[PDB]
Amino acid sequence: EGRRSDTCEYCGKVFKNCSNLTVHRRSHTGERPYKCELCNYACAQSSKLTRHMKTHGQVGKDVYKCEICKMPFSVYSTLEKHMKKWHSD
DNA sequence: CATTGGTCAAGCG
DNA sequence: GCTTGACCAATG
Ligand SMILES: [Mg+2]
Ligand SMILES: [Zn+2]
Ligand SMILES: [Zn+2]
Ligand SMILES: [Zn+2]
Repeated sequence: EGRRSDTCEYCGKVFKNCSNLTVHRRSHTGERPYKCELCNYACAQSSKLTRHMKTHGQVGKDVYKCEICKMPFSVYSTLEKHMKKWHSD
Protein backbone atom coordinates (compact mmCIF):
# COMPACT_ATOMS: atom_id res chain seq x y z
CA GLU A 1 0.00 0.00 0.00
CA GLY A 2 2.99 2.21 -0.71
CA ARG A 3 5.24 -0.18 1.18
CA ARG A 4 4.99 -2.09 -2.09
CA SER A 5 8.03 0.07 -2.89
CA ASP A 6 9.97 -2.03 -0.34
CA THR A 7 8.27 -5.28 -1.47
CA CYS A 8 9.50 -7.89 -3.97
CA GLU A 9 7.37 -7.75 -7.13
CA TYR A 10 7.81 -11.50 -7.73
CA CYS A 11 7.03 -13.09 -4.34
CA GLY A 12 5.70 -10.29 -2.12
CA LYS A 13 8.53 -10.39 0.44
CA VAL A 14 8.82 -7.10 2.37
CA PHE A 15 12.21 -5.53 3.12
CA LYS A 16 13.38 -2.77 5.46
CA ASN A 17 16.76 -2.44 3.73
CA CYS A 18 16.07 -1.49 0.09
CA SER A 19 19.46 -2.86 -0.96
CA ASN A 20 18.45 -6.28 0.37
CA LEU A 21 15.46 -6.12 -1.99
CA THR A 22 17.67 -5.24 -4.98
CA VAL A 23 19.87 -8.28 -4.33
CA HIS A 24 16.93 -10.57 -3.46
CA ARG A 25 15.12 -9.68 -6.69
CA ARG A 26 18.08 -10.98 -8.70
CA SER A 27 17.34 -14.45 -7.36
CA HIS A 28 14.17 -14.21 -9.51
CA THR A 29 15.51 -12.30 -12.51
CA GLY A 30 18.84 -14.08 -12.94
CA GLU A 31 20.66 -10.72 -13.17
CA ARG A 32 24.35 -11.10 -12.21
CA PRO A 33 26.02 -7.71 -12.65
CA TYR A 34 29.28 -8.37 -10.75
CA LYS A 35 31.73 -10.15 -13.05
CA CYS A 36 35.06 -11.71 -12.13
CA GLU A 37 37.91 -10.58 -14.36
CA LEU A 38 39.90 -13.76 -13.66
CA CYS A 39 37.23 -16.34 -14.64
CA ASN A 40 33.64 -16.42 -15.86
CA TYR A 41 32.14 -16.24 -12.35
CA ALA A 42 29.34 -13.69 -12.08
CA CYS A 43 27.12 -12.93 -9.13
CA ALA A 44 24.23 -10.85 -7.84
CA GLN A 45 26.01 -9.13 -4.92
CA SER A 46 29.19 -7.05 -4.79
CA SER A 47 30.57 -8.74 -1.66
CA LYS A 48 30.17 -12.20 -3.23
CA LEU A 49 32.63 -11.13 -5.93
CA THR A 50 34.96 -9.94 -3.17
CA ARG A 51 34.70 -13.30 -1.41
CA HIS A 52 35.10 -15.16 -4.70
CA MET A 53 38.22 -13.18 -5.64
CA LYS A 54 40.02 -14.67 -2.64
CA THR A 55 39.97 -18.05 -4.43
CA HIS A 56 42.29 -16.56 -7.09
CA GLY A 57 45.11 -15.84 -4.67
CA GLN A 58 46.06 -14.12 -1.42
CA VAL A 59 48.80 -11.52 -1.01
CA GLY A 60 51.19 -13.26 1.37
CA LYS A 61 50.52 -16.78 0.08
CA ASP A 62 51.54 -18.77 -2.99
CA VAL A 63 49.38 -19.14 -6.09
CA TYR A 64 48.89 -22.08 -8.48
CA LYS A 65 48.31 -21.15 -12.12
CA CYS A 66 46.65 -23.25 -14.79
CA GLU A 67 49.35 -23.89 -17.40
CA ILE A 68 46.74 -23.81 -20.19
CA CYS A 69 44.57 -20.74 -19.55
CA LYS A 70 46.79 -18.96 -16.95
CA MET A 71 43.99 -18.78 -14.35
CA PRO A 72 45.40 -18.37 -10.80
CA PHE A 73 44.15 -20.28 -7.76
CA SER A 74 44.93 -20.12 -4.07
CA VAL A 75 43.96 -23.78 -3.48
CA TYR A 76 45.45 -26.61 -5.53
CA SER A 77 42.32 -28.76 -5.28
CA THR A 78 40.34 -25.88 -6.76
CA LEU A 79 42.77 -25.74 -9.69
CA GLU A 80 42.31 -29.46 -10.27
CA LYS A 81 38.52 -29.06 -10.27
CA HIS A 82 39.06 -26.31 -12.85
CA MET A 83 41.36 -28.59 -14.88
CA LYS A 84 38.71 -31.31 -15.05
CA LYS A 85 35.89 -28.89 -15.88
CA TRP A 86 37.58 -26.73 -18.51
CA HIS A 87 40.41 -28.84 -19.94
CA SER A 88 38.94 -32.35 -20.14
CA ASP A 89 41.42 -33.18 -22.95
C1' DC B 1 36.86 -30.09 2.65
C1' DA B 2 36.44 -25.52 -0.46
C1' DT B 3 33.08 -22.90 -2.30
C1' DT B 4 28.62 -21.40 -3.20
C1' DG B 5 23.62 -18.56 -3.22
C1' DG B 6 20.44 -16.61 -0.29
C1' DT B 7 19.96 -14.23 3.93
C1' DC B 8 20.54 -10.74 7.55
C1' DA B 9 21.65 -6.49 9.75
C1' DA B 10 25.81 -4.06 12.33
C1' DG B 11 28.07 -0.26 11.59
C1' DC B 12 29.38 3.84 9.45
C1' DG B 13 29.58 9.43 10.47
C1' DG C 1 20.93 4.41 3.06
C1' DC C 2 24.21 1.61 1.77
C1' DT C 3 28.25 -1.34 1.91
C1' DT C 4 30.07 -5.05 3.84
C1' DG C 5 31.00 -9.51 5.58
C1' DA C 6 29.25 -13.19 8.73
C1' DC C 7 25.82 -16.92 8.98
C1' DC C 8 23.69 -21.18 7.10
C1' DA C 9 22.63 -24.94 4.36
C1' DA C 10 23.75 -26.81 0.02
C1' DT C 11 26.97 -28.77 -3.68
C1' DG C 12 30.67 -31.56 -5.52
MG1 LIG D 1 33.04 -7.87 1.46
ZN1 LIG E 1 10.97 -12.26 -4.18
ZN1 LIG F 1 37.01 -15.65 -10.74
ZN1 LIG G 1 42.73 -23.45 -17.18
